[PDB]
Amino acid sequence: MNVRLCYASQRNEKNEDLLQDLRDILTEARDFNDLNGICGVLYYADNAFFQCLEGEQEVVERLFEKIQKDQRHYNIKWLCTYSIDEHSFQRWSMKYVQRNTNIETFFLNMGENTFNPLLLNQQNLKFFLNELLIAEQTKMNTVKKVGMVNR
Ligand SMILES: Cc1cc2nc3c(=O)[nH]c(=O)nc-3n(C[C@H](O)[C@H](O)[C@H](O)COP(=O)(O)O)c2cc1C
Repeated sequence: MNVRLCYASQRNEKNEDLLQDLRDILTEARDFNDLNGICGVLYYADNAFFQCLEGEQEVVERLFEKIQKDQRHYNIKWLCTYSIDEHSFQRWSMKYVQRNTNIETFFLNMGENTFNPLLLNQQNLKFFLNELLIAEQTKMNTVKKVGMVNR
């Protein structure tokens, strides 16, 4: 049973070094996800995250349980889990997308004046996931593998 799981979270503003945290998150995500057959997308803007995970239900659920404990974010808002009809984010172990004009236009047109994904509801994910799929990935210059960031 392949599923898609989506959540939004607040970035832990206590962590001053955002750039190192984002590079560390993507290094860890891409290595673990590639090994465990998970793909998806991570959006960051306005001190908040949106993530979608795709893959085998048990692995996705165990990964989400781990992410919920991560020091780097808090106030996790679980949006949905559902059986996948197509593997939309197959191309990325973990795609990274930041604020772009299409996403800013989406938020403003529905009456939000911030781009914080905690403001999204499940119906918005129709348009928002499509925007994350078509967005140019944001390049972040991450070390080649997770072993390089520890010991
Ligand atoms: C916003 C956010 C997204 C994350 N996404 C992933 C992910 O997709 N895959 C992954 O393995 N870890 C992800 N992590 C990292 C995990 O929370 C955790 O640091 C990593 O799995 C290492 O766990 P360990 O302490 O058991 O080695 C994410 C963390 C944050 C804050």
